Amino acid sequence: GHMASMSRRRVVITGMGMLSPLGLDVPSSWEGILAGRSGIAPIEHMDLSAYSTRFGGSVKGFNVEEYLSAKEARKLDLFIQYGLAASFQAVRDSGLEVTDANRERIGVSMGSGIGGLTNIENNCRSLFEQGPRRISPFFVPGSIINMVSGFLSIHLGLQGPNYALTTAATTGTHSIGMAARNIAYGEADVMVAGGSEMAACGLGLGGFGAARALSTRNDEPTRASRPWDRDRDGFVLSDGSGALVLEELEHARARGARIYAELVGFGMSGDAFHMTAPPEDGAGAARCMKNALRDAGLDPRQVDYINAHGTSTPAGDIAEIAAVKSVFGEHAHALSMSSTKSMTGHLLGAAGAVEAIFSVLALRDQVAPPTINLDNPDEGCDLDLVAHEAKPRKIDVALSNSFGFGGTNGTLVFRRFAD
Amino acid sequence: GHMASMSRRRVVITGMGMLSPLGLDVPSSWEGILAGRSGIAPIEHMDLSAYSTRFGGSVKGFNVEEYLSAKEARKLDLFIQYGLAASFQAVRDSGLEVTDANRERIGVSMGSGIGGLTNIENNCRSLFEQGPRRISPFFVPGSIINMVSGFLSIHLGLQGPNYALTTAATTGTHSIGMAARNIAYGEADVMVAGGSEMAACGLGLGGFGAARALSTRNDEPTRASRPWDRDRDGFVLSDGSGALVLEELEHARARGARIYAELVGFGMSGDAFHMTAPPEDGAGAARCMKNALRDAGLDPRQVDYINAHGTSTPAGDIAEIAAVKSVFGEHAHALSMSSTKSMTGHLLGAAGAVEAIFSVLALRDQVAPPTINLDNPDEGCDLDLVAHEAKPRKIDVALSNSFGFGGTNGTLVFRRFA
Amino acid sequence: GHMASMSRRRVVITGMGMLSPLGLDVPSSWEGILAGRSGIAPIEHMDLSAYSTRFGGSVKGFNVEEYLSAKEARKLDLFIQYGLAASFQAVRDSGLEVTDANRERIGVSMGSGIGGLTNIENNCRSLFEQGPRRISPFFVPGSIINMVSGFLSIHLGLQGPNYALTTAATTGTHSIGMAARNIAYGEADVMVAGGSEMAACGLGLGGFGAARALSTRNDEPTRASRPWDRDRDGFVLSDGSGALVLEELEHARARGARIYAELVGFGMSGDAFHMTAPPEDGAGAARCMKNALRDAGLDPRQVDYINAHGTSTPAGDIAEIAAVKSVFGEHAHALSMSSTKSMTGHLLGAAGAVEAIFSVLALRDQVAPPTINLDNPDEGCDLDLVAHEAKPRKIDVALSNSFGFGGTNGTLVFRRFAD
Amino acid sequence: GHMASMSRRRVVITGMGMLSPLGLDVPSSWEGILAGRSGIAPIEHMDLSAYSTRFGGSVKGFNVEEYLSAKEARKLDLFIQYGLAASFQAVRDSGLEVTDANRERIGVSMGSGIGGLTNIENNCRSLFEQGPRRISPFFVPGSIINMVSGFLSIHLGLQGPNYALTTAATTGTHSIGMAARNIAYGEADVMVAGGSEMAACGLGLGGFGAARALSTRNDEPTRASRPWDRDRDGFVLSDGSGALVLEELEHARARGARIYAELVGFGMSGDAFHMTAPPEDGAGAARCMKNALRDAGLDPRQVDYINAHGTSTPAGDIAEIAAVKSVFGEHAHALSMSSTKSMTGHLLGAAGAVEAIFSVLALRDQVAPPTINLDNPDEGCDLDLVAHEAKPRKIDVALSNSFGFGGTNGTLVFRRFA
Repeated sequence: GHMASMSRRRVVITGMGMLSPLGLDVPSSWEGILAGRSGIAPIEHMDLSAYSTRFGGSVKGFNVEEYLSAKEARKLDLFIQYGLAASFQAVRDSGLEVTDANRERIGVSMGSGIGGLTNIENNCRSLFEQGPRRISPFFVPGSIINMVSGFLSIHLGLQGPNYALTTAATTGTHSIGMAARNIAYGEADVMVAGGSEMAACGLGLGGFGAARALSTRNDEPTRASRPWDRDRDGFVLSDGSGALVLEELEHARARGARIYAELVGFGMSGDAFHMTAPPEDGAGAARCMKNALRDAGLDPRQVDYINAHGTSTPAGDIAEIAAVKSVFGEHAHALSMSSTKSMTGHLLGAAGAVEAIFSVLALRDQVAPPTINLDNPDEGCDLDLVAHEAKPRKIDVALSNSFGFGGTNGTLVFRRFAD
Repeated sequence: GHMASMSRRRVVITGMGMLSPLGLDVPSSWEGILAGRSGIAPIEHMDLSAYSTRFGGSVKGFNVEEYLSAKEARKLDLFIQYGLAASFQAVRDSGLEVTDANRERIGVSMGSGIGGLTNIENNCRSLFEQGPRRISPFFVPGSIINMVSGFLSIHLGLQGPNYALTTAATTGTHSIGMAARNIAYGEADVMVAGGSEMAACGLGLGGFGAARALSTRNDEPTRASRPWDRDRDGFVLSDGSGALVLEELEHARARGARIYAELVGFGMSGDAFHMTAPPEDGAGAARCMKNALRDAGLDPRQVDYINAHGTSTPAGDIAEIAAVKSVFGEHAHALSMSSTKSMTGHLLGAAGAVEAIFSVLALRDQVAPPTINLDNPDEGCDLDLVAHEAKPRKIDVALSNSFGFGGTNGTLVFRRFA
Repeated sequence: GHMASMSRRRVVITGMGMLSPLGLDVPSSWEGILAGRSGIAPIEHMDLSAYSTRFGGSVKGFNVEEYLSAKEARKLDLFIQYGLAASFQAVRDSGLEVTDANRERIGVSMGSGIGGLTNIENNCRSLFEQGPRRISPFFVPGSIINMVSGFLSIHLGLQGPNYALTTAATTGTHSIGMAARNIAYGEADVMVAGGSEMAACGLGLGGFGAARALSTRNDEPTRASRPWDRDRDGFVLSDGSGALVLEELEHARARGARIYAELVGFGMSGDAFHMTAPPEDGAGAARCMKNALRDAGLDPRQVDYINAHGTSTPAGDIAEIAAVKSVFGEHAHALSMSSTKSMTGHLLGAAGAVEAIFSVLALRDQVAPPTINLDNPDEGCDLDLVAHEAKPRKIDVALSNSFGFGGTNGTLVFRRFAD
Repeated sequence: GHMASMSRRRVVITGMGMLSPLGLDVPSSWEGILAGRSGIAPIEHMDLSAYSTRFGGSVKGFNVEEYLSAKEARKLDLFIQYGLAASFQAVRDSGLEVTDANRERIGVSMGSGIGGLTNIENNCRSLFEQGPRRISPFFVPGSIINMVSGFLSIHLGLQGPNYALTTAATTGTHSIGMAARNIAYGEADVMVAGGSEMAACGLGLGGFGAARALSTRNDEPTRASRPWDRDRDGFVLSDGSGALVLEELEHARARGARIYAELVGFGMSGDAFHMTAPPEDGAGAARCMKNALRDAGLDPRQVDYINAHGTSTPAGDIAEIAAVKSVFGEHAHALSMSSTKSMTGHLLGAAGAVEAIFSVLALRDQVAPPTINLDNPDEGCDLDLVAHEAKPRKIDVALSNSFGFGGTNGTLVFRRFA
């Protein structure tokens, strides 16, 4: 397809790392996904008695000192600490040895939807109570979104392309796709790519609550996230990070890397419709998926698994069903599609990264993760949405969808790598 | 070069738009740049007695009603209003007509370094004084960084690739280079690319002041920004936006577009050194410029003009001189390099977009804009830095450099088009 | 020793701040100390063409607006501006959050040797030329010595014990030692203590010049301050400030404070000998150091480093050698003693504060700062005086000595804190 | 109380010395205090037509040759001569014999608020009219505040702790309390402690005048100082000194010393409010008195006499009434409180030492000295302020308050010795 036509340089995944509401690493998170475990709970880290939503997907038991000194960590917003944890895990998982001979060829693209909201909140309190002199000196470099890419490159000595995306739900999906573009173009041999988020502060839960975006099912938080279910009432805000080591194929082979999967395509579109609520036909999402398949040189009939956007929103969920039916026709009923957000909630800038990882693991393990809480599928939601329980099945090709605020769409295509 | 080797699809600039401390459009800004005028003044829009820095580069007399309904505008942070203004100007300037036939082929990549800080500060006040149910419903959609790309795409019906960079000083440079990559790769025929910033709130001036990053020359704000001058004492915080319509060459030719210049190379690197100060030898900046020249298929001797990063910081300015000397050797004495931030201050996420525009206009007008305030060049700062006054000269190739917090580097290469 | 016998409440250092001739903060000053850099230069801030000494240790590039508004600062003598800058730095460095629950427990003891000499000079000029009605209304509250403690308590809301010492060279050493007494006694949990000076006006340089107290080595000001060198010819007048946050140990531990060191003893004596020239045997200084060691429960053999008084005076320097030989016997040859005044000059009321800080940093970094310019040690000056270059070495215990006009002696004892 | 809990070592007063506007020693001053005599008069010792205040509390007929050679004296500012006179009087009164056996155990803590202002003004004149080489060689050593402690230690051979406080009105109170701390802690057995002031020069009367801090009642100087009177218009500047020999009790007992009273508590606080005016509720003063009572192990109902700060200022006087009412509740109407500054004026750095002496003599003689000039008590000034005339009464416990510029507070607690 277009990717292979534009460069002979193929892109594979050789390392993964994650923090999620289900685990402090990939295997612990994935065990929870396959078991249909919810990571959603009442928030403990702050008092939400005055808030309309008092629950979400928190990282439980994170220890930044597994990754950084206490002193290094005090300077850094949680979204940075999370993105470094995922990145360091991914690089360790890859087995790559960074040297003087390769450091220029290794870059970073780690993004965030909202970035350092907690630090911004803490410094505004200092500003209003005591004045600008009590703002932290580390406020800017500890809070701006590109500092995951910055600090990761400083800690590991990575001198390749260095940047950060910020596209809401699509952040992690653009980051990975544009990192694959760098490698195939020849600007890098390796990229650490993905995203991180920690928006569970007063401003984040309050801001999404004021926009009426969030589920308010406080009495049963594990049932709140119910993509395609007729009783859904908005998304669950979740925290964490995902990172993937992307690598040119011959570079991976020459060092005896373990290859999880190949990244064979990347599609994008804009809805040009509305800030939050996509068109009911999912026309934009449909263009994005077709662009991704043409990029990969795949026919729709070759797709086995879709890791949906599936945020548990009235407008969003049904648009995605329509887009899949448009792109896949009869094959819509043969593929499996699931929303892992049923278990993790919506990790916003990290969603696309953690979901790329789940898509790769679906290929490794030949199993479609479930959509939990899909008790009463809404009108039209009659596909195999892997309701309730994991489904073992053949998976050669897995898509990951992200349809983010502003109508910004991205789709990744992963495929088994034979070796 | 590498870009030509990877795709036959050339990328040209067909439209430009801007808000800057020097003007409310490109021509008014550029007239200011060539006259050596300062856009820096004491900040009027808030009170700053408790701050060590009370001046910056403001956008003066912005009228959002030239671009949006007063309705639409009320919901949006100034960085979004600024981004939209530059974007709309660039699309108007391009002469491009969006139709059902091409809308899937036109995308947007508008970034910001810090985004909707004013809105975040105002909503934090509501939260602390009155609780979370008094936060504005418009807070998230009117504040998050990708809403410039989102709102532009909705208003103009653009259905191509849609995303947003956030790379501090490098934002506008990455936004433009990665948009050019999209077009050359084939996933768009047109992109609107650039950045915007309005970080002059208490958190912004306060935050950069707490880091001791800003000039504190309150008595003489127009002399504060003095890149490579021995008495520089940090950067000047500025507001604005820049946007460029990038276009595949056959698509531009087919509609009889006016072509300002060609985008021939884009280079990136990471210092992997320090969170804010570059290495003294500018090794990262040097790698980044070499990568961009190699992308463009240019020998260093083919470069005429460099629009510097040149933020007026002690460590940053001298590293860029070291990097240019490293890359260019004896040719470092033949090219002209200037920092327009001497006049504009540092527009952070918009710096790379307004300076790309300044680079393209240097090619159009065959003139190197000045580095004003360069009274006493520091030790080793002995290049043609176009001190004080614009220099008419031959300019076939113009570079634009951005060396951002975290050591993130980007360079663009523009060339005269035929 | 006596301190531990009189109270179970231990005193630790959790924050430090400084203005000196070597830097506008602690790390910049300390980098200069360890490099053997001189901060002494011809004075620029006034015309000294008619003066016998034209050089000193000035604060270079101070920006009061990093700490106060222009309008607030205009009312305050430079010695006050300097003391507030050091105090605000120390409190920020401590990370302590001042609240309604603790403000009564936080006090201030910031002193000065001479206080508001510049403001007094400017107001005398107004008085003699225009009469008493042109004296500034802020002249008293902007000039009297206790107004560093006053303004610091008003700005930060500190309601604990509030006072000011004035003991010439010993000012900063008494301020810190008596602040530690307050905390151990139970009168405070926290004290901001130290001192500040800006005596470089016509009256200060002229007054010390008339007393023949100052070096007149105008042709080579960086060589003027040469403690224990046979060619010394009096002290160098220097400006600046030092402040330390002293804190009860369990109070520091309970808030997760970073602890630099423990303040384990404080000694005092009077020479009862002479206004300026101590006895040749240093009998007073020797009693003061022994008092400090007995206060700390230390034997002389446990002392590793002494930050000397060492002002570069004929009588003073040799008295301190004698006192160290008397107190330490054979161990006098194993410890290291240095005068940082070789680099900073004599900061008078701030000396004891900046030198306490250097003693604490010698413990943090395990390095003895040099005595620069010690080219030809005088008769008897045969100890390890760390001549020329910093000396990395084991330092568990550091003393700071101040032997001030009137024969007023103080010694602080700092020791590593294990955590 | 806290002091007894922290050390078994009790502190007693065995000697007292004074210069005041009422006399050249303690019993002449005290005779004046008990007769309600004013020490305030037009200043003779300079000319004051250009000043809004031309009167104060001077020391009358001081003969330094009773204490020093005319040689020794010529080198010393009057504040030093005054501090030494009070110190020598206190040591004589104490009966203490300094020997080789005890000299290391006897220290000094004599403070001043402003120090050698007369000398600084005279040397400033030399500097301005004739240049820096006409400044006196005696200027620094005869002017800096710690030279009272320095010269006393040299003259009497005292080798104990040696220091000097400078806390405006609180100077003498801090000097005495912190000297008591030294003794109870064990770092001395004897301290000479107090303060001295001679600020009646052009800079002092001029400086306090420019701040509008002084009474301007030039027609009736003896009526100027009127604490808590509705027609008060600022303080009266006075000169002098006070010193007390503080002594550990077993040390006093062992030499058969005469013990005047015991020092049983010392309290401190900061207002953290304003540079010169206290909060109207006297919250800082209240905290300071409570701390002192808690240090002494006394219930408020055990207090019989308060020697007030009571400087005759609008904000200060009423804050102290509010603080006493807060601390003492219904007992505020049973105790007697007076301001001896009604007679002495404000001795600034010496106020705390002379008033400590007055508190001790109130215990000795069982009499509350008067607040003279208290003709028309202000709104809410309805306590027993001992208006007009001394009041014989039972006094077991006497407080002395000092509430100084910068909001620095100190209270001493004295008790009859049993």
